[PDB]
Amino acid sequence: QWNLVIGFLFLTWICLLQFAYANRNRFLYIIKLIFLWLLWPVTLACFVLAAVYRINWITGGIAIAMACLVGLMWLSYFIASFRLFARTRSMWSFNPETNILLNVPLHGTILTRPLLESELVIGAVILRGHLRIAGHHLGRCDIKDLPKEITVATSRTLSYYKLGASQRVAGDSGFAAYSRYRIGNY
Amino acid sequence: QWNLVIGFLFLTWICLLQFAYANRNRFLYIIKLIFLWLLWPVTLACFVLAAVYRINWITGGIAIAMACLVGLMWLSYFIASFRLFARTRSMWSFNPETNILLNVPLHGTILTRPLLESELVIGAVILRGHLRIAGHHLGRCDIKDLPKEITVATSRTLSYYKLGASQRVAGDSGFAAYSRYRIGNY
Amino acid sequence: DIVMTQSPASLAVSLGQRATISCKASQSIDYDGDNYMNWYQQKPGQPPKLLIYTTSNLESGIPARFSGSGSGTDFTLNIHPVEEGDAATYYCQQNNEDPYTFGGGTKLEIKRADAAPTVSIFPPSSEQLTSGGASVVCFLNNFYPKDINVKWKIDGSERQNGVLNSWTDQDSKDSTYSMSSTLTLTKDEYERHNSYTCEATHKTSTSPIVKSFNRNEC
Amino acid sequence: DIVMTQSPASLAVSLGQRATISCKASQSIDYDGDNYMNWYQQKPGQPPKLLIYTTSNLESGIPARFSGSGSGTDFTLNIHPVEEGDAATYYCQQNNEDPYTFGGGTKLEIKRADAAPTVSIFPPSSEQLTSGGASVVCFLNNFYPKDINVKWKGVLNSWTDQDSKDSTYSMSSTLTLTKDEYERHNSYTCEATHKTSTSPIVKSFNRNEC
Amino acid sequence: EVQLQQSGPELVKPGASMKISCKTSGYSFTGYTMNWVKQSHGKNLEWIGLINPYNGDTSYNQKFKGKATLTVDKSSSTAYMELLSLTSEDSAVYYCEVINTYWGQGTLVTVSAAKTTPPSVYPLAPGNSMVTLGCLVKGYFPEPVTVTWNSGSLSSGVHTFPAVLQSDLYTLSSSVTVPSSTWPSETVTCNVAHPASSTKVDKKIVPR
Amino acid sequence: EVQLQQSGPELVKPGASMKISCKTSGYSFTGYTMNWVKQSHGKNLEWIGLINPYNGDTSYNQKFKGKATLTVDKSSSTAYMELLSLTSEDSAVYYCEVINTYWGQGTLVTVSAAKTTPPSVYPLAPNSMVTLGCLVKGYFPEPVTVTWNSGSLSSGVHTFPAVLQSDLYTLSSSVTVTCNVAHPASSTKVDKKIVPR
Ligand SMILES: C[C@H]1Cn2ncc(C(=O)Nc3cccc(C#N)c3)c2C(=O)N1c1ccc(C(F)(F)c2ccccc2)cc1
Ligand SMILES: C[C@H]1Cn2ncc(C(=O)Nc3cccc(C#N)c3)c2C(=O)N1c1ccc(C(F)(F)c2ccccc2)cc1
Repeated sequence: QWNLVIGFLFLTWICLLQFAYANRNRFLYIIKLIFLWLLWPVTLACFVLAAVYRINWITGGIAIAMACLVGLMWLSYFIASFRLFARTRSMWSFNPETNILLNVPLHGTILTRPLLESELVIGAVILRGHLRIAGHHLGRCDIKDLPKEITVATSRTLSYYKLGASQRVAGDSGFAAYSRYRIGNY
Repeated sequence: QWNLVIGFLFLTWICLLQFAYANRNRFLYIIKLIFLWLLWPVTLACFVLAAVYRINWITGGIAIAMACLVGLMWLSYFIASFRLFARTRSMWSFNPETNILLNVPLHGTILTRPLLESELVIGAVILRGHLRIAGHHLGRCDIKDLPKEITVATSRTLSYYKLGASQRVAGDSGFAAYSRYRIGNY
Repeated sequence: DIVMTQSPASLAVSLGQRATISCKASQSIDYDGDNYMNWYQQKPGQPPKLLIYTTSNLESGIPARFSGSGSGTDFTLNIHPVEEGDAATYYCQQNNEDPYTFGGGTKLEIKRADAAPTVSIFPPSSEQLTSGGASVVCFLNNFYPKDINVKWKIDGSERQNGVLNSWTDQDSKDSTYSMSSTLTLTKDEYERHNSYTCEATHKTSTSPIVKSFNRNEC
Repeated sequence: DIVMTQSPASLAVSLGQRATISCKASQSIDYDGDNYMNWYQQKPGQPPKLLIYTTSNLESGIPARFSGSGSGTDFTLNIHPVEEGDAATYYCQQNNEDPYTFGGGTKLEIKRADAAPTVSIFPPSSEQLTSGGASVVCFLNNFYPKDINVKWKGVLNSWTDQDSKDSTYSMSSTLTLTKDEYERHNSYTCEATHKTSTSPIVKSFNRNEC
Repeated sequence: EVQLQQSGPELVKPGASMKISCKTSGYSFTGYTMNWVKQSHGKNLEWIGLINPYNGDTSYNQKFKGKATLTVDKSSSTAYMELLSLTSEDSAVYYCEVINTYWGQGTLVTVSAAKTTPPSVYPLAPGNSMVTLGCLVKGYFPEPVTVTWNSGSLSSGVHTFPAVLQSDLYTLSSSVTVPSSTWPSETVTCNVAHPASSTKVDKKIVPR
Repeated sequence: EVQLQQSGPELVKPGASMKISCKTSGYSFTGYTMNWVKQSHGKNLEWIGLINPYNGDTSYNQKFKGKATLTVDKSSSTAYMELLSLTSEDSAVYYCEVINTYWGQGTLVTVSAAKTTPPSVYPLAPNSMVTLGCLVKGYFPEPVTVTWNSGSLSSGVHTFPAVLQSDLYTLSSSVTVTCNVAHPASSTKVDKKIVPR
């Protein structure tokens, strides 16, 4: 039967699962988030198209349950993201990865990035004058760091983080940590 | 045409690309590494059987150049792993992600983990008595941890890391950093 | 509605000894698995100073003689090597809910050896002669403990009407006190008296210290 | 072949003044985009003590008076508020390549106001007299500078290292000879010439002083 | 070096309103939270609210709502808490803070329907190698009055006693101690600086 | 809390072999790399090599290849650097260290051919201060420890470096009383007392 194009899709599985780590270039991260977002409705439409064209009755076996589940699990996450956007109008709340945001007050501007999980201690490494707090490339900085950053969820829980202690390594590199000190419920 | 099974394949692009990273669960990480390793043999055989069955001449236009590429790359990425195993015999060098290892001398034994990149400064957080150095869950430890660790490449490189300074947070949490101090070429 | 009650109202500790303050929570200030609690020190004439910001984690630049501890609803602050430079008031805050409630406060007093009050008396200045009222002032400097009585004697007997008193706060170097006593009276009453005396009786030294002067001491 | 040359042979600084040591590499100790350099201190009768372990970031427990710097092939160690307890020898090491080479050494002496020795004499003892020899001893304590002259009116001299509490030098002189030659003289004299005075300080004894 | 500078002591008639300033320096104005605290009737503290300079987002407590209003001016980096419908129980000291570590100087607010009376300064003369002399400030309103001694004459050994409210008037006294070898050999002067009346008296002590 | 204790001074004949111990304590013996360093002829330092206590993995510098062989004994947590075919050029002090911060104490090695003669201890005896002396003469090999009143009078002891003269070291001490002399590699412990004259 058909073996070429179906095999070629397996090569994409090595493009993924190996390059999903991409957090160095911001453009790559944005393109990956966009790909993960626009792929959510595409996979639903194909399931419904397979379900409507009744063949061998398998379209009503698992092909109607699959589409229904992938729709009911999409609606809830979209409304949760809408709630997070309503709390903080940051436009990052519609990412398909997580519903926790991190705000970092750099020089004159505030940078918002998605956060996988909110914890008590957050690290910061400034290798060769290139700040990277939570694995996120935040730009170019030095040891002049901001002594207060913020983590925003949607169900209350505005967490304020304070600069613990910063050390300098090898001239221009460094390390620092932020520890939580205040919680404010919406 | 065929819509059900191929659409069901698009669901795997959300299970992967979203859950594929250096997650805390070591069993899941080993499972992901095993899946990544088992992937490569398939594409060779699949392309072999897609090119031998000459149909519409497409089996020679692209089914042999891509197969040759994916066959010649596997040999290099296998011989490099065998060289790294020759340097250090730890069985972790065969992972298809990276050829850099991190050795951490915990209580009694030594723990080896893959390392994406060797850097000058390495952080560590001990949230709620759960050590995690480079994003890898190393088990349960305290603030009284090891003052020397190593990073092993294969290109005649062994880097020694020395404990810079450790701080305690909220009773049983804390953070620490390691800075490189010696390089030894094999 | 999480009113916090620290109930040492005042506390006396000698040099070197250890002092503890026992601010306690109301119900459940332990959210997210950790207890948030701030400890403040405030000296007269200055804004509060942060010492410890989550039950622990003494602030940068603060000497390690301060230690915070506790859990559940009971929290404590400890100063083990009590020096002479800390005679402030200490507060506790929760940092957990919408009303960030403070504690009542606990004034830390330093115990020391006794001393005798240096006594001085002053006559009414010639500038206020035209004003029509006279004010005689008595100063008692560098004494301990705080409690001390002062009597204003006129024409032999005593006077207890129109006398005002003021104490300073405990010193930051000698841990001793000062006091000012003012007797203010209309000049008509000043005409009909000749001898004025300020006597200071301390807890010790049963014989009071007397300083007196006449009207004709010009 | 990465021989490393710190060539201030010796230093003499006063209290509070800046102290500088200028170890320099050979060609290319700059691997991985950064320079690795350890600075060591060694006092007499003790193993070396690490101060700075990568061109910077001094080791924990070390006073901040020591600072390391440099790049390329030029590296420097600075001690700004020179105390009286820093009279050791300082070394530089690379920590970069297959052999890890050390420096040469730089003995740091601290300058102090002048002083005069306290000369003392010691005659031979009967225990050595019965054996068949004699050895007269002269002791000089707490003088400065080290360069002083001692004369006897077959000698061996020994110098103490600079003290770590008051920064002075002591000295011992011994004159050993057969007892028969010891019986040929009656008066012995130990004289010391120092730059602090214009005339020698003389301590003499005689065989009748017993 | 984060620094916060407040407006200064003010007297407000009952029923009026007041605006307090917390001008900041040493950091980018947007990024912190600028809590406001009130210390009243001695040594008990209360929390008023907070506000995010980047974009609004004020937050009060259920006790000071409708009484305090916080604004922000990003151009000049100032905060503008304002009180409304002031009464007798609204006199306190108001602080502004950022990360609970950097505080303002404080702002005494006096809410009373009374006149502003300038102080009257009188000297004291003594009419062992240690002699004390001072000056008495009487009949002034309202707090505060800053008293010093010749701006450098024996900065140590000075004792200023807290004022006592005596029939809608204040009385304070300051004393200094000098060796017997400097008086009357040198000149010692005490000066008061009442801000609420915009005056600076300067009277020296003569012997008698 | 990391501590390393070496073996002690030894005198060996030329052409023989030698073994040195670096017993460690205060940490988990496996994990640190255990460098070895040699300081000779005064104040110049060298490098011998390193060994991984986990699984062999020794690395020397070519100058000392075939001269030293690093060994490890896991059971007692000891390191066993050993020298072969010794020569008079091998008299030095050998240190063992881990992370360039924790060093040993030093092992003085004397390579020659002479008997370990015992020292001869003599007293010395003769104002605002009084100075009293003690002399040690004619011993071999180094070192020897001189103490006053068993650790007392530690406020003015001035010991002097031993000077070689016809293969017999000599030193002196002064205090400003008992002179206790301890010679390790001769089983000699001589004590003397000073008397007024
Ligand atoms: C785990 C959870 C974490 N998580 N937090 C927040 C969100 C979220 O906001 N998702 C989202 C999705 C799409 C559009 C938007 C917007 N705007 C937002 C998510 C999320 O997507 N999660 C999630 C769930 C399931 C899966 C699955 F791949 F495993 C899967 C797929 C289909 C059927 C069953 C299982 C993979 C990931
Ligand atoms: C980039 C590089 C980093 N990298 N470091 C080390 C290794 C490695 O040891 N790989 C390996 C692979 C398999 C078996 C073994 C063993 N034993 C070892 C690797 C590696 O695999 N890399 C790598 C290359 C290509 C891809 C691709 F997915 F993009 C891809 C796939 C097929 C055709 C073309 C492109 C994804 C990743």
